[PDB]
Amino acid sequence: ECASNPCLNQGTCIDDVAGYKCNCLLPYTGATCEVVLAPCAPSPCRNGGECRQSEDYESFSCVCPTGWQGQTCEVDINECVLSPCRHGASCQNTHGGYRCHCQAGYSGRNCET
Ligand SMILES: [Ba+2]
Repeated sequence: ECASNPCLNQGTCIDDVAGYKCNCLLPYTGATCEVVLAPCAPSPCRNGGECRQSEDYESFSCVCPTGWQGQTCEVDINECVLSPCRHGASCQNTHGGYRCHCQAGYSGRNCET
C-alpha cells in the first residue's frame, strides 16, 4: 500500500495489516497528513494582539499591545492604579488608554514636559 505514497506533506508511510498509516511531520496531522494544526487560524487575539503558535501547535498565546491584557488581550489595564502622571497631575483611566490632566505649568502625555 505504501508504494502508492499516500501520505502528504512529506509524511512517512508504514505498511500494516489493518491498513497503512502515516507518520506526519508537525504541524501536519490526519489520516493522510492533509490537515494543518493552526491554532492561530481563527485569529483569536483581540485589540491588535499578535498570535503565536506553540511549539507543538496544540495551543496559542497572544502578545498584547500596551494597555491590554488577558489570554486574548480583551482586558483593559488600569494605568492609574500606580499613576504615571507627574507634577501633581490627575490620572483618568480610559478604555484602552489613560489621560493625565496637568496642573498649571505642565504638559505632555504624563505631564512631564
Ligand atoms: Ba487603560
